[PDB]
Order: sequence, then C-alpha cells, then structure tokens
Amino acid sequence: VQQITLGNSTITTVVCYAEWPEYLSVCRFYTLDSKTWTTGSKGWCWKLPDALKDMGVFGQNMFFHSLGRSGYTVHVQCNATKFHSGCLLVVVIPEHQLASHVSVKYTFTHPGERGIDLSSPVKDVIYNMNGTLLGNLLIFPHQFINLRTNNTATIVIPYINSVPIDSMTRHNNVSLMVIPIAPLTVPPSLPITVTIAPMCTEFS
Amino acid sequence: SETDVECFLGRAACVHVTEIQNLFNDWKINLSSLVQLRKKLELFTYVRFDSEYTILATASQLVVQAMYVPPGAPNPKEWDDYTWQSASNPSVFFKVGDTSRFSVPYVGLASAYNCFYDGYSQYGITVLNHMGSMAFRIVNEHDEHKTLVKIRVYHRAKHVEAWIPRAPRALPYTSIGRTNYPPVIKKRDIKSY
Amino acid sequence: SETDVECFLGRAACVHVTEIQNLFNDWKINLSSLVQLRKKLELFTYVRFDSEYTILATASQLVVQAMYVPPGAPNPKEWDDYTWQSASNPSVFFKVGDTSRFSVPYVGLASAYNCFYDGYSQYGITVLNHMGSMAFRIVNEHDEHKTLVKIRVYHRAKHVEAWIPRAPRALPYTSIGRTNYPPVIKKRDIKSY
Amino acid sequence: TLPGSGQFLTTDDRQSPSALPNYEPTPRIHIPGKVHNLLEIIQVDTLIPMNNTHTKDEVNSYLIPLNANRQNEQVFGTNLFIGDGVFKTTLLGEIVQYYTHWSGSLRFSLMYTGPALSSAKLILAYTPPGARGPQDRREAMLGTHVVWDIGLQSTIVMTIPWTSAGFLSCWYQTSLILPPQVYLLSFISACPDFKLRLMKDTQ
Amino acid sequence: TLPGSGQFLTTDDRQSPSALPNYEPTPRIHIPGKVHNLLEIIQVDTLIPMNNTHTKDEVNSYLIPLNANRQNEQVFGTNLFIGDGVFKTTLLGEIVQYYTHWSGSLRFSLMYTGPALSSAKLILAYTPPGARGPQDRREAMLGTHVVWDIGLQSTIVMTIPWTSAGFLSCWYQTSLILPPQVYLLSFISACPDFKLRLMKDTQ
Repeated sequence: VQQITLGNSTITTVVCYAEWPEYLSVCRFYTLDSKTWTTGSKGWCWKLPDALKDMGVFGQNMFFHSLGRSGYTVHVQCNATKFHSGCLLVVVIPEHQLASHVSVKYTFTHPGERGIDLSSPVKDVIYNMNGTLLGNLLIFPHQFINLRTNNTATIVIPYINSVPIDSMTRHNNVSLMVIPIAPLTVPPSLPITVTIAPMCTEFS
Repeated sequence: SETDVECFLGRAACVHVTEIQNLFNDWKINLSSLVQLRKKLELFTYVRFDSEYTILATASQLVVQAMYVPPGAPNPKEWDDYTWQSASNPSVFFKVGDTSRFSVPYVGLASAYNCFYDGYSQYGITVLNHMGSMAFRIVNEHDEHKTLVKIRVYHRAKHVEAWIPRAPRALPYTSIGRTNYPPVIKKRDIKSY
Repeated sequence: SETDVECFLGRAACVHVTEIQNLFNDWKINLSSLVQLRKKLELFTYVRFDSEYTILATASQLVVQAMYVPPGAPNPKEWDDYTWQSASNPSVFFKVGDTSRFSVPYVGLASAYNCFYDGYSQYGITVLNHMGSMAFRIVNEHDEHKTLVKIRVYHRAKHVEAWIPRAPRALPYTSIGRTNYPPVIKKRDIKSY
Repeated sequence: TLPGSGQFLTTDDRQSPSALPNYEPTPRIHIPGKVHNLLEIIQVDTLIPMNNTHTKDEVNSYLIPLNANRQNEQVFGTNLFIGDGVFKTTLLGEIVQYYTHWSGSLRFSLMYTGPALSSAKLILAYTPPGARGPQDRREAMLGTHVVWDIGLQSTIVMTIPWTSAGFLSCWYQTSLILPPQVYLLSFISACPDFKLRLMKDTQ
Repeated sequence: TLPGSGQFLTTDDRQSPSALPNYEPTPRIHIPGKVHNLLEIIQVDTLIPMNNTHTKDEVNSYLIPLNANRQNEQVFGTNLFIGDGVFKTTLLGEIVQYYTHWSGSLRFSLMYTGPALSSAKLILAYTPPGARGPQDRREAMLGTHVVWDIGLQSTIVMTIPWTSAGFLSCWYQTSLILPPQVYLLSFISACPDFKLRLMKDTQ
C-alpha cells in the first residue's frame, strides 16, 4: 500500500516509454536534500547517474568501474495540507544538451546531488535550455502534481543510451527536471523531497 | 503513409553547395547544417539510416572525383597529395554535367547516431555521429583556363528509424553541434477569438 | 568478413599514373611499385589472382587504345610500328573522358606468382610473376595541336588467394623486385607506462 | 532509351551500388521509445500557450488566468487555425505546419490547478465552423457544452468532432467562490483518426 | 538510364568481358600454408620489442632486462595502444593499423630464459581501462594478478579480457636469487574472437 521497502531502507508513501528497465545489489532509496518550492521558484534539474555520484555504494561503484548501466524509480514528493495549491512539472530529458548562460563547463552539466536551481548553462525555463518552448516538453514521460489531486509523482526511467554500457562520469543518460507551472498560492514556502532509488543497476 | 519516418526524414536534401576551381574543399558530413533538415532531425534524439548521395557537378565560366573518406582516414592537404590515391578512399569518376550516385553504410560507432550528447567524450564534439568526410577534385592538368564547377550534393536518408522524440525547435541556430540560443509565441486579448 | 584475402588484397589500386602526348609508354605490369600495395603483397610469398583493369583517360590542355601485350609478344618501338596492329595483342578502343574495363587471366607460369624467389633463373629477375605489358596510344593523325591525355589505370585483384604468410615490411623500398634496404621501433624508460 | 533517361528526379528512390560492400556496420539493438508513426506522438497532450497577451514567453504563458468575483464573463477563447496564432508553436501546430491538409479528430483537455476550497462552473461551448462564436454566456449555454464543475472534477476531457473552423469559449455559470488569482491549464492532442498528407516545407 | 550511369565507382565489383577468353591458365595446385583469414595468423604469438629504451634496433630489443637484487621494483610496463608506441611494429600492430576498430580478446604471454638455478616471483597485474596503472607492488598485488614462479614454471600464458585502455605492470614479490643480467621474453597474440572492420590505409 504505502510502505515500499527496498533493501535495508524503508520509506513511507508512469512508466517511461513503456519499456521496463531490464538486464543485459545496489537498489536502495536515496533521499536527497528537500527542495523548498517558494513562490518564486523557477525549477530544478537533477542529472542521472551524476546525481548519485557520491551516495554510498552506488556512487562509489560509479567511479570505480568506467562502464555502467542503471535504471531508476524516481519519487518526487511535495507534502502538503488540503489548503495548498500548485502543480510541479516532472519531466525526464534524455541527453539534455544545455545552452550556455563555446561549450558549457563540466561543473554545471554535472552538478551532482544538488542539481541546478533554475532560479539562480542557461537557466531560462521558457526555452528548455535549448531554444525549444517548455510546452512542447510534454512528449516525454511526465505527471502533474496537483496538491488538489495528488501529492506524489513516480517516474520509471529505463536505461536510454546508444551503447549497451557507457562511462557514467562523462555522460548523463537522463535528467530529472521539476518546473513549477502554476505558482504556489497559499494563505509562503513548501518543501519538496526527492528520493531516487536506482534499479537494474549494471556495471562492467 | 506520409507520416512514417521512412518518408518524413527520408527525402533527398542538398546538404552542401560549394564551388570548385580548375580548387578543393573538405566537409565534415553534418546533416544538421540545414535548418530545414536540422529542424526535422531535432524532433528525435537518435536516428539511424544508411546514407545515399547523388552528386551533380555543373560548370560555370571535365571529370569530377567524389571521394568518401571513412572515419580515420587522412584528408587531403594539397591537390597533389598521396592521400588522393589511397586505395581505401572510394572515389567515383563522373563528368561535369552528369550526376554521380553511391551509398555509404551506417558508419557510426553506437547503435545510432548521436543528435544530442549530455556529457563529454566539447559537449557537442562527439565521434558517434561522424559519418566521415567528402573531398572533391576536378581531375585535369594545367588546363589553360579556370572553369568553376559548381557541385550540388543531394543526400537521401533511407531505412530511416527514430527514437526518443524531442520538443520541436522554435528558435534559430547559432553554432554547429551546440544548442546555444541567442519570443516565438506571437501576441494576440486572450479572450478575443 | 573484411579480413578475408579476397577483400584485403582485392581492392582497385592505381598501379600507374602516366601522361601521353598527342606519345607512348610501355610498362611491365608490376603491382609491387605501389608501397601501399607492395606492403600488403609482402605479407605473403605467393599470391594468385586474375587481373582486372579499369582505365580512365583524361585530357589536359579522342580515342585511347589500351593494348595488353601477353608474355612473349613484341612491344612497340615506334608509334607507327607493325606491332600495334598485331592480331594477338588485344586492344580496347575508348574515348578520352570515358573509362575502359577488361580482365586478363592468370598468365603466370607457376601455380602462383612469385613475390620472392630465393635463387637464380637476377635474384629478383623472375619470369613467373610477369603478367605482360601495357602500351597506350591516342589513335589520331597529325592533329594540329598536342593534347596531353592523362591515363589513370585502376587494377583490382579478384579471386585473391594467398600463401606462406611473411613478416610485415617496416622500412621503405629502394629498388624494384629486390629486398635491399638502406630504426622503426621508436624509443620510449622501459618501465614507464 | 526512353524519354527522361539520365535525369536525376529527386523523388525517384532507386537502389544504388554500395561504396563499401564488405563493411558490416555495427548491429542495430532495440533502443526504447521508437516512434514509427507521427500519429503516435500527437496523441500525447501538450500545453497550449493560450495567454499570448503576454509580451514575452515565460511559464506563465501556459497559464490561462481565471479571476474570482466574475460571473458571465469569458475566461478564454480561441480559433482552430492549426498553422498560425496560438497553435503554431504547440506540438500540433509544429508538426501540422509541415503538411498542407489535416483531416482528423481532436481531443481538447483542460486542468484546474486552484486551491482545494475553490470551485466554479465553466461552460465549454463548441461552435462548429460556419456559425459565429458566442459573445455571451446564453448563446453558448444554448448550444453544445459540458458543465464541468471545477470544484468537484479537476480535469475534463472533451472530444472535438471530426473537422477536416469553429470556435471555443468559456464562461462562468456561477461566481467563483474564493477561499478565506487562479490559473487554468489547457492541453491539446490528436485523436487516432488524424490523417496527414502532402508534406510541405516551411521557409 | 538512371542517375549515376557511366560512372566508375571503385568499390563497385562487376563482371567484365575477358580479353583472352580461350586461354586456359595453368591449373591451380594445393601449395601448403594457405591463409584464408587474417585471424588465422594473428593467433600465432610474436615477440614484442618491449625494450624501446635502446637507441637502435637489434635482437636485444626483444629482451626485457631483469636484474638480481631487486625487490618491489618494476620489471616492465606497457600501454595497450595498438596503433602507436611499442605495439606498432609487432604483427598485431602491423595488421591492426590497416583498420580503424579492433574489438577482440588478447592472449599475452611471457617466457623466462634465465639459468636453471635462478628463480623469481613476478606479479602480472592487469589494470582495466579507466583506472590508473599501479606505481607500487601493493596496488598491483591487491588487484587481479597471477603469481608466476619463474623458478618452477618458465612460461606463463595470461588471457586478457575482452577489450574493444588498461595497464600491465610487473613487480618482484621476492628477491631474485642468482646462481653462484637475466632476460625476459614477451609474446603477443590474438584470441579467436578478434574482429576487424573498416579496413584503412596508412599513409
């Protein structure tokens, strides 16, 4: 029901491209720093597997072996009461080539667990970091989080890449982005907890 | 049946319009130079198709060598280099005014070419979508006058396949292989029909 | 399938690049003149393949006779010799700008051509790998101006077979048919990666 | 030789000699999310930048503003030109403008994002081509409509008839009761019967 | 006539009229040692000129020198670049440099030629691509290795994993006990799974 248990960890609680992650150990829930959806937030972007580069055995085996191949189950939680409103857009962008704020430097294309706060590569949410309007980003696997309707969003990302295994430290397969379309109106801040659990994680 | 990817991306486009002298030009095969083809290619992340070039050489006031240089072969540095005679570089000899036609297989290293690469191997500098290079030379010798042979290369993607549909591009391009951009939604009021 | 000998040695190479006047050149068929083909042929001692020449004649500022002279026939000594009209010498008539194409069978005397011969029949002078000779003449008559027709001969070994693999050649060549040589292993220390 | 021999017709797809007949390319594996038909991806609903009254593009451009203490006014209103205006940049108008003729049924959807205490009644009247779009709530309610209670059901899906241009208006039947600015989210998609022909090239 | 007629594509292998159709060539007999596939001859192990620290090429260049009264030092060390450096002149780098992509498993061998009274323990550590090569005996012994007793077994054969670049070091576990300079012989070959594609031409 509401107690998805994965490994030694336990938490309390939309298949991407209808292709379940599958093989050609390290499957646990990593709970990142909770983001504060203020009234003036423009979005968040998490790179995978770069977002898990320092998180225990997953982040260690990411740096030890060069080639790896991992799937994910992404839980994004915006806990709220029945008075709060707003909707977050959780999209998964394969090979999210960023546009610079000349190529974009490595420290920002690979930001790690913190990701890039778009309210601080280019941070213009209207062009999807690439000159494409944000509205046409709905072709990717998404789900709206309407506190009126929902409070959780789950995105099952398979391994999407052109080689069966690749260096996880130089290339992000997918990137989780959470962009607030309707602003938070409340009777002035609201936390977002993102917990990333790698599934079907393969190595060399 | 016109909405299939074999028909949408698989139409002969002119990927390069050059002009030679009676001297040469090398060109990295990059279909993304055409904003009409680039705007069609960027609705997909990976696309894999065999290539097919039909080359039309026209004079302006003869035999044209069309050499496909595969990945890893050396490009010519002079018109009289030894590389022009390397046996591994296929070349087609046709007259000016006629047209040449050949096909190159899928020469990428991955299972598809990379239209976008989120990482480093130079964020856009990737060797997976490198199809090689084309060099052209009018085989003649000290011809007493110089005739400029305009060459028109028509590439047609065949056996087209596409994945990971992407958001359509609304704004123009500024560089090759990079998504760096410099309002597309035109203003109307919102209630007026 | 690219490592088979039918594909490794069997690719069209340009064995001779000459230039004729509007007068002639004879050339003993010797594929070992090309250090790119010679470096591939010298990894085998004997190799037997039928031949196939595609001849491209280009002018520079017409009909080109391509005559294959078999072993033992007399070569032309003048442009107006009787040997040009000998019925046993096959000749192909094609226009300048076009290309000719024919095939010659295995004309060696042994069961394979001799790439190396340890002995005397002149250590390298052997008649077993003699494939004959090619003579070219622009059939015309007192044309009021002289036009130099560059001829580009492309030989492609087909039905390739090879024996006695040899050590690959590291150093350049100094003579034709002789292994006479004038450090290839580049210096690094030995323990440094 | 018959007439038209040695010509290069760009639309004549013919087999040709391969320049590298021995090269065995890297074998093709199954990468997920293959699109075989463009009618597979226009089925996915995408946001409409309906609030073009904004002078720059921003995420607020995807938000249709709704306001309290408004009865019988109009929320939004749009034409069905699929090549210019508000639809030119959506996924529909971005693939539709590559062709000339679009004969097919649409699925037009909206989503209310207001507070859990807010409720309102909007009239979604569909005027077919040939009539004039309504300019008051009564002509719209007297026509074809769905009474969608935003307070109860936060998402409505309306099947637009086969079209092969018609109007679409929204009116407040009752006043918006506020808790002690609200936004509307509009989505557009294509029904599986949407044909496309004579692919063109915009310049 | 279709486009591209009367062209001479050098990679288009076509049948052609024979100029001497009656000449019956000398019949082909079976000469021994036919090579049908180049993977037949890269299976044969050849010496590696590993001691490039010599300023001229000589037979000593095939000899990796080993020295007594050496513990924890490095014997030799090499990269796996199969197109430049020490491998460029071996039979592997001489056939591999004709192509562009070499995906296949290797068989790397060594042979000790010292006296019958000498013995030593060498660590043959294989570091896969992506890590940094060891610079001491402990990082090498803590990894993948084979403890080859030169005193007992004079020849060891190590199967290098499938590669498609990695490092290889050698260290003295124990001191070399001399009788009352020694040399090492290294050999390289290819496993039967070694593919080769996109044949190129060096200039």
